[PDB]
This record gives sequence, C-alpha cells and structure tokens, in this order.
Amino acid sequence: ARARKGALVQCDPSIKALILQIDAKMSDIVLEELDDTHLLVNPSKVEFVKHELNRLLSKNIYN
Amino acid sequence: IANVQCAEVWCPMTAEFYQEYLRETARKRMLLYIMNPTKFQACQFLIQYHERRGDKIIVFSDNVYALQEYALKMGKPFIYGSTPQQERMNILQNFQYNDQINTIFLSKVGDTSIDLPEATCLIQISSHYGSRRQEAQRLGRILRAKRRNDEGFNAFFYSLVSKDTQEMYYSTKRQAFLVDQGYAFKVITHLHGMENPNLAYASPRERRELLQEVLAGIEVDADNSVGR
Amino acid sequence: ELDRVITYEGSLYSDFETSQEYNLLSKYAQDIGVLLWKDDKKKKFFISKEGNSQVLDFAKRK
Repeated sequence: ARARKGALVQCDPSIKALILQIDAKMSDIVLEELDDTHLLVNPSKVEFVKHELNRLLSKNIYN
Repeated sequence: IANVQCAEVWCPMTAEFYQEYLRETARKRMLLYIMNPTKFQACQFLIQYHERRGDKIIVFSDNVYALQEYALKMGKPFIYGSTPQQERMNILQNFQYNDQINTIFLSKVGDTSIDLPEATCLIQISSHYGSRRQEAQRLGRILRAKRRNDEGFNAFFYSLVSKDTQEMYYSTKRQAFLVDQGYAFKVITHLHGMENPNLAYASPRERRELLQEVLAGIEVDADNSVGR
Repeated sequence: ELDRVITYEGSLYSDFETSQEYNLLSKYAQDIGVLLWKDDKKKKFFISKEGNSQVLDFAKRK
C-alpha cells in the first residue's frame, strides 16, 4: 500500500554491523534494518558510507 | 624466441570466504584467499583452455596446503620438498615426454634448484611479499615458445589474484615491474566462456566443505614452503 | 567482504493489507525482473528505480 525511496544496501553481516556503527556516530544514515544482510540507507549518504567503510577496513592499524 | 602474454586474473572472493577472511587476523587468513573457490575455478578453466591447445602447463603454489588441494582435486601430479628424487624425476619425465601428462603442480622447490622443466604456460596461484624479481626470473626460466611463429603470443603467464584481499596490493606493483621488464601485460576480470566448461565448486555446499577444511588449518599451514 | 557490498536505488514497498496483495505485486515484480529484495514475514519488498513505474502502474490497474 505504501512505497518509500531509498538505497538498498546488500552486504555481509560484519559489514552490516559496521554500517550501523557509522550510523550511530554520524546519524541520518540508516533508515531501516531490513534483514541480516540488507539495510535501507539514505540515498545521499551511500558514497559516504562506501568511503568510510573503505577507510575503516583499509586503514586499520592492525592489518 | 618466446613471446609471453602476462595476465593477472582477478577473482572475486566468495562471500562466505570473504566473511572469514575479515574475521581472522593471523596468517591463517592467507589460506582463505588462496583457496577461494572462484580462484580455483579460474585455475581449473585455464588448465582446460590450454590443455585443449596441447600446451604444457606448470602451476606454481608456494603453499603446500594449496598445492595438494588443487593438484589432487584436478588429478594432476605435484612436486614439493618431500617428493623423492625418483618420484620427482618420474613426474618430470612424464611432463616432458608423455602427451597424456601436460600439466603439473610445483611448489617453491622449483626455484631454485632442481632443473625446472620447460612449459608454454605458467600459472601462479598466489602472490605475496615480496619478490617481484624472483617471479620474473621464474617466468623467464620456465616459459618457452610453443612450437606458432606467426602468432602474437606463444607463451603465457597468469597470476591469480583474489579481489578485496591483501593480494591486490601486489598487483599495481607486479604490472609496473613486468612492463618495465618489457612484457605485454593485462588484467583479466572475466575469463571468456568459463560458463561453457564444467568446473568444480558449482554448489554452495561444495564450497562450504572446502571452507570448513581451511578453517581447520593452522597458521603453520598458511606459511610458504621453506627450503634450503 | 567489502568487495561484495552492493547498493541499488529504488523504492521500498510496505503496508500491505493482505498476504494476497503483497504476493501479487511481489510476483509481478519478479516476473518483470525488477524485484531486488523481499521479506514475506514483513510483507515488504524493494524494487529497482528503473522498474518502479511499471510496478506502480500494475498496482493501479490491479
């Protein structure tokens, strides 16, 4: 009966957890948790999330 | 002489393998990007493609766990440190002279030294820190022109790389070094027509079987074979 | 794996009154190849931005 625009993000559970951590810090990122591997995210924040994930993973001093 | 096409073949990590790759912090994680089933399938396809051309193929694995998982599954002979002198010579003589045996697997014991045999195709399952120079040397020692003087390339080097892993960092480096050494070099992201072959690991369950086996391994299993 | 994170623009459908209505639109969306995700237990699904107008049009014709 209702539709809303957004960006669907499909990712592994560990990445889902990381995006939730990003949201908790920055807010206004995650619109809905959909399932263990899917989120609805603010479309204007998708590139931010992708860049931040890359930084979190690639720049980790314990790599 | 030999005209060599060099290629890196970039293979996605199966999501189940990528999950564990992230979670595990010890060198054990090297085994997850080495045994990644997409990389195995690429290796299997390349052996098929080249054996159809009656090319001779050496597959190099620096890791014994991987050497055996690949060779035994693909039913090809393998040579590594503990292979006896007699069995090693049987295999090399078979590779060299028996038309039914044109692909063999060799570990770090290959370079150097016993006498590396000649081949038209060299496939490296792994890439690591940090000898770009030992790679080019081995490429040079092994690769001979398939006796196709008309053809643009008569010998082939492939290095299989798992995407989203530390393996990729070694790539911008290898490409620069090989071209600077005078080689034609490209990146392959999709092997033309892998979907026309019957390759292993087509099901999630078969991949999970391998995943369990890799997870059971130890940090020792993920070290390169050392030899003096 | 980060290399396996995929994102898609589109529309999330929800608030279905009946299981039959939800599954009708879900099936039509799958038939025309525009359904990206669904969860029967929540009666929600996500349609590609490209496919959204056709799904809306089908809904309004029932």
